[PDB]
Amino acid sequence: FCRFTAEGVQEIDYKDIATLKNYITESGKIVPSRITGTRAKYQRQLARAIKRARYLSLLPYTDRH
Amino acid sequence: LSTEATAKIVSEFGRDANDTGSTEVQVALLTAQINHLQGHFAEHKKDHHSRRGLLRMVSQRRKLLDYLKRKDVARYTQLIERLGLRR
Amino acid sequence: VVKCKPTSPGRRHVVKVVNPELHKGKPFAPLLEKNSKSGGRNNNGRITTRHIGGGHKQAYRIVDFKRNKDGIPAVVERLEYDPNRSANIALVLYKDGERRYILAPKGLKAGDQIQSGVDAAIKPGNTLPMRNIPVGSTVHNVEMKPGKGGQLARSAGTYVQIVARDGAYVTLRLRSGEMRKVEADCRATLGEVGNAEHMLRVLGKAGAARWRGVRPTVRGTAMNPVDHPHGGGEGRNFGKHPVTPWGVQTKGKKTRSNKRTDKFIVRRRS
Amino acid sequence: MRHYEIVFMVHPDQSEQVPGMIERYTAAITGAEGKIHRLEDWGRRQLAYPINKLHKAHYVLMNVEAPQEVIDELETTFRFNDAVIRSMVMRTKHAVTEASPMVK
Amino acid sequence: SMQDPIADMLTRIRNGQAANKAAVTMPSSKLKVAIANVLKEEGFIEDFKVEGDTKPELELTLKYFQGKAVVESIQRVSRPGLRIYKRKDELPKVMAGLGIAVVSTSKGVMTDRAARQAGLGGEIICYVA
Amino acid sequence: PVIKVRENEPFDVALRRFKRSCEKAGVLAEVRRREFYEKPTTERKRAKASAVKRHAKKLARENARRTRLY
RNA sequence: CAAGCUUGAGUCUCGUAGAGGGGGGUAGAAUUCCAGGUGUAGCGGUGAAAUGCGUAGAGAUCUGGAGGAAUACCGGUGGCGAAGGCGGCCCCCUGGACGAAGACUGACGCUCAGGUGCGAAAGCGUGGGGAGCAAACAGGAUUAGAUACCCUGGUAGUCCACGCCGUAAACGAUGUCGACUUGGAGGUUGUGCCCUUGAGGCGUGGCUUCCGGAGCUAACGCGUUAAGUCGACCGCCUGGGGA
Ligand SMILES: [Mg+2]
Ligand SMILES: [Mg+2]
Ligand SMILES: [Mg+2]
Ligand SMILES: [Mg+2]
Ligand SMILES: [Mg+2]
Ligand SMILES: [Mg+2]
Ligand SMILES: [Mg+2]
Ligand SMILES: [Mg+2]
Ligand SMILES: [Mg+2]
Ligand SMILES: [Mg+2]
Ligand SMILES: [Mg+2]
Ligand SMILES: [Mg+2]
Ligand SMILES: [Mg+2]
Ligand SMILES: [Mg+2]
Ligand SMILES: [Mg+2]
Ligand SMILES: [Mg+2]
Ligand SMILES: [Mg+2]
Ligand SMILES: [Mg+2]
Ligand SMILES: [Mg+2]
Ligand SMILES: [Mg+2]
Ligand SMILES: [Mg+2]
Ligand SMILES: [Mg+2]
Ligand SMILES: [Mg+2]
Ligand SMILES: [Mg+2]
Repeated sequence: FCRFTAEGVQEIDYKDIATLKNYITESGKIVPSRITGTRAKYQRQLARAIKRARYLSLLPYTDRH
Repeated sequence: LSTEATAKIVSEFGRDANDTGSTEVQVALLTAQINHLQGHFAEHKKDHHSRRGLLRMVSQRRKLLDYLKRKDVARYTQLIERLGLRR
Repeated sequence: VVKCKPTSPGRRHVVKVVNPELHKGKPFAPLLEKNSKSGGRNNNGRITTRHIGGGHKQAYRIVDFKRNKDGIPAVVERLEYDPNRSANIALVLYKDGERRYILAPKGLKAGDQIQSGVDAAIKPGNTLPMRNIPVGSTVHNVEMKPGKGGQLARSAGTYVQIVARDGAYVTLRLRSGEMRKVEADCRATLGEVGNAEHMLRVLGKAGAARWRGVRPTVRGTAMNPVDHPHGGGEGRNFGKHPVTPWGVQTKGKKTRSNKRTDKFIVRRRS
Repeated sequence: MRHYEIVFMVHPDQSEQVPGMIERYTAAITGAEGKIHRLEDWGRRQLAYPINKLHKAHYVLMNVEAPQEVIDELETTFRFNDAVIRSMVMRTKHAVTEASPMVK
Repeated sequence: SMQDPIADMLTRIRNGQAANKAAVTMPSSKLKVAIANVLKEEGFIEDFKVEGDTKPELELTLKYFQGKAVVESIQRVSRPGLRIYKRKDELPKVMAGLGIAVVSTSKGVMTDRAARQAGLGGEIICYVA
Repeated sequence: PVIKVRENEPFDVALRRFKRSCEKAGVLAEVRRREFYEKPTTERKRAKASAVKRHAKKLARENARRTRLY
């Protein structure tokens, strides 16, 4: 019941945050693929367009800061 | 090796400007790769997992020249005297 | 940087340090003067620091530990074997004919265009004072009072690393592992010093001492007891705590009392 | 002529030097015959962690095509300059010219 | 890669024979037609074809009696590593008289029960039991 | 988990939502995992024989629901 | 020997996915240590204990700082490499594999004794670094003794640039290349279609995991990725000890 393959995207640009504020949990970790149901090609592009934003200071690393 | 740097060797050595499959073309397209790749192994001498491609290219060019040496000995001497290959 | 081949006892252990970048010729003429071998004896004509005397004729080469000329660029010309210090010395031609000697950084050759002064761009070879250098970049020729001359970090292969730029002071870390405060406007030079493998050189034999001007050294428990505390014994005996010639302990006892400089020593070398 | 997606973060006290930075970093590319595709300011943005002990920084996105030399220069200005706090330069394989997702 | 086509033909026969197929194929040749021109005339296979103008596919057709298989055992006796050349003084009979051995004489490929009375010997291409 | 209580939330409720919101993010598995050292051989053996026994008890559902007993 | 063709083997066009190798940066959480501030009697430890650390102020708790090693979530019998093996992000140089439509060259192929390369950890040399762990070693215990598993500390070593060593259950305990022979569940990754018209149905390619039939095997088990039916070539064993 995926989202990316459904909507027909080809790249997950990290510079959108209104999407990635669904695919991170409360603490700031990444919710696994057998829970969001994302296909396992776009899960890798998700796990890199989160780790770019965590560097570029749009998404936290933990809950505290 | 870039596209317009192989489409120069195809036109230099290729008898149709389309053929891309001749034996002299398939030796020149490896020698103008090895002699360009020698200036990458002068900086990174520990790169064995991309030295295996170089040993592959060398020992396949040796086979594609020893085919030519017994097929047509006329072409083989002028091919090595054009490329500089000693043997 | 090769071992010499064992033809005969005397070259069995030699590791040279050879370098083909150097100048195989004569030094620059208006930069020499006389540095005669003082022989370890002062005006009173007595041996004060021992072991010294002998060797080869060491003609001094003048060298610019100040680098005062701001603004003007400076091409390098060649390198030479200055036999005073254990570094190598570059010969520099400025844009208006003035030649000088400077210390040689690690990435130096014939073709570099260095530039001294306040507004120098950041590249190894350049110099600029330490309120425009960025933090972390390792420097040599660090001065302790602004304008005196290059004093800190001036050997064969040393460096000091700027770690903090607070107030109107900077904090270094010297090569002997001791932190140090320096006035924030002393004239430092970026990058290390070139000839980094002098410590690999094993000299090989006795003769490479007395071609460098070091005499023999007689250890303490050889002598008879009017010349050193360690003497005596009808055979071998060393039944006393290890001392200098002149009474003082040597195996650990600290001897620093220069109490006018302790504003700047942040932590001792451990 | 490989394209590039650069982004840098300047300090909000020095937030009045960004037209200087934009019209001085168009120089080293467009005078270096690399075309300039899209170029946006993002204003001041709340961070979500401390970086150099502050909380609001200033983002500029610059998506530009260049020869491989001048971009290999353009990181040194960001490093030895201390106006900018962070900079990321990615190698986009093609030439994007859409509006940024956070212009809305 | 391929270092023999005859022990490719025979093993396609036997592996389409014990797997209860009906029509094995292969790429053709000029020896694997003079072998399935002996197997048919003996009677081990019903009828063969050949299809194509530039690269031909030989299409055999296997046979069955009572639901079981016809070519029960089929060895291969002169193989490319080791060539067996026998003279007609010492030609072998396979299974005492019921199984043939496709001998290549000089007078065309023929079974040994005819190529012992045509008065010559030759290579022994395959036993068939 | 940072459980900020709401307006008039009773205390066992605003404590049990914390204990659930800590069990979910799972810090009591992680700080048990980093307690000792599991080598790259022992961890791989464990996370292979902890997948073959997810396979077998994903499967054996749909075979042992074919043979009745009464 | 001589002459040819396109299915073996190869090159060119456009792309796709990947912890493949080598070099230089940088980001965050934590362990330790140093300087302090608040603070008062215990902390640490095991099955219970003591050794050790604290009334010279530990342990907690807050700000600040130096440095080193490793990359939580993603992370899955998932991916890449010929094996050894390889996990944060970013940039340079570079090796393969695979699909797609074509054009081309005309067996250029397969295996390989002696050779020559790569080859985890441990070791070894010369020069740097050392936060965590940690053989030897020192102390407290359990014990009939305990040179041991448990505990408090801790040096080689782990790490980095360059040289040797060339061994492991280097394991799929299965040498490499090719052709055939019933099926079904998946996973990962390309692509031409058909009302694609949100997760649809019709296909053909490569790579990897379980269960299972003929046939084989002493059995267990293997099972189109064979240990089935074959062809080419190389390695290797011949009772246990001695070894
Ligand atoms: Mg002396
Ligand atoms: Mg001595
Ligand atoms: Mg002596
Ligand atoms: Mg005496
Ligand atoms: Mg005395
Ligand atoms: Mg005596
Ligand atoms: Mg005595
Ligand atoms: Mg053709
Ligand atoms: Mg052709
Ligand atoms: Mg051998
Ligand atoms: Mg090692
Ligand atoms: Mg070592
Ligand atoms: Mg060491
Ligand atoms: Mg330590
Ligand atoms: Mg212990
Ligand atoms: Mg040792
Ligand atoms: Mg062995
Ligand atoms: Mg292994
Ligand atoms: Mg294994
Ligand atoms: Mg073995
Ligand atoms: Mg057998
Ligand atoms: Mg099976
Ligand atoms: Mg087999
Ligand atoms: Mg067997």
